Amino acid sequence: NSLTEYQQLLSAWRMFLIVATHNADVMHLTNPEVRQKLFKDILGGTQALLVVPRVACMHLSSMLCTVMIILLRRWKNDLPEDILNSLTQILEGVLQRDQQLVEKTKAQIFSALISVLEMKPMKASEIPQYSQLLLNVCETLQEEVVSLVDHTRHEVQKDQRDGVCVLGLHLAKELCEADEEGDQWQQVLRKLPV
Amino acid sequence: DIQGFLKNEKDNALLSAIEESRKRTFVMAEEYHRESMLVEW
Amino acid sequence: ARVVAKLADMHSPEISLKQRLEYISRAADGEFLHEL
Amino acid sequence: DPFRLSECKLAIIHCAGHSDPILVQTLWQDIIDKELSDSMVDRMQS
Repeated sequence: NSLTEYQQLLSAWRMFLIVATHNADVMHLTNPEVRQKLFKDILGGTQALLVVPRVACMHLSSMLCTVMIILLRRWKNDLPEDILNSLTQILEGVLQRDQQLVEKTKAQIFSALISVLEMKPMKASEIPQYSQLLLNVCETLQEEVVSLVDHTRHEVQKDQRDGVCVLGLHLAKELCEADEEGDQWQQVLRKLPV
Repeated sequence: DIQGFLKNEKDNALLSAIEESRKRTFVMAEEYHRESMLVEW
Repeated sequence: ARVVAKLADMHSPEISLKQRLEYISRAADGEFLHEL
Repeated sequence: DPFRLSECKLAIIHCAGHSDPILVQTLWQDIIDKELSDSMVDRMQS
């Protein structure tokens, strides 16, 4: 019953932090400690909100996602394992979701994970559930790719499908670049006629 | 929509990173082949 | 293909599971394949 | 569920893409114990 109130207040905190990061000096938003606190809090908030199985949580997490994306882009130089595990569980929930509403969330979580890996070059051994991570990446890639295939074939919404496609492509490219031996990649390609 | 800006930025960042790594590998291939040609030559 | 798919799909005591599977084997396209 | 077909529920949730860790634990454990029952060495073989 307090829904609309918390929603508007979150819109307020959002717009506030946005106008802040755009002019951090005027806001005195130079503190990288505060920058990291904000980033982590907004991330975890998107997480907990996107964890509830049973429409409001969707829109809320989507706003939080747009925010976290712009924020990470601006504060990258101020911006990991626990973040990896968290974005993993988050993408997991985003997978157990109905597709027609989870697309933007998948794209966001993907760019987030990409930033998490680009933040520090890591080998597959330091990536928790790296097997499961690549597994899910492959599942999503397969599904969305077949989808975009059918969509392009029926064309005998143009740019977004290709955008997500190229996105997952570069994602898997980096994931494989993390696995030089391909043994896990081998088990994967053996499991999937990608 | 700062979000879309952020995302396109990260995507183009990945694309440039890969293109640069690719060109670097290609130059490494060319130069290594060159030293090889020099030795066998 | 559509017809045999419909027969496979018809809820009826006469179309047993085996004939359902056979009618399936005898059965915008990509989503149709994923559905099947 | 009513006939407690643990293997069947495992296959079903697999087709549903639902992930529940402890539930999966229970499904595998139920398969193991129920089989060990249905052949009352023969138990471990079941």
